[PDB]
Amino acid sequence: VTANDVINAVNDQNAQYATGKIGEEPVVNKSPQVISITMQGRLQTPQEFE
Amino acid sequence: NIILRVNEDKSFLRIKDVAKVEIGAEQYNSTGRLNTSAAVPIIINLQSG
Repeated sequence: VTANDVINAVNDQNAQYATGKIGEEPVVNKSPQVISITMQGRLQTPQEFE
Repeated sequence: NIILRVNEDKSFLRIKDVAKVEIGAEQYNSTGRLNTSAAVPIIINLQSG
């Protein structure tokens, strides 16, 4: 491994990204509810950075 | 006609093949009505002071 490798992995695996909503319009068949998709990419504990 | 890939038969895969393009609107989330009919509502907030 090289330091640069570690930098790249932490950038990618410790970030919060954008995920949309399910059932949002324009949809031909109407869905009763719009449900936002949530994600926690950021890592809270060190046993997750390890 | 934006080209995603050249299929080696010099056939160009394009957006037309994998998707449908149209001029729509950025957000379809909210609308507005005046009385019973549709209208665009322009809300004005006063500058402080």
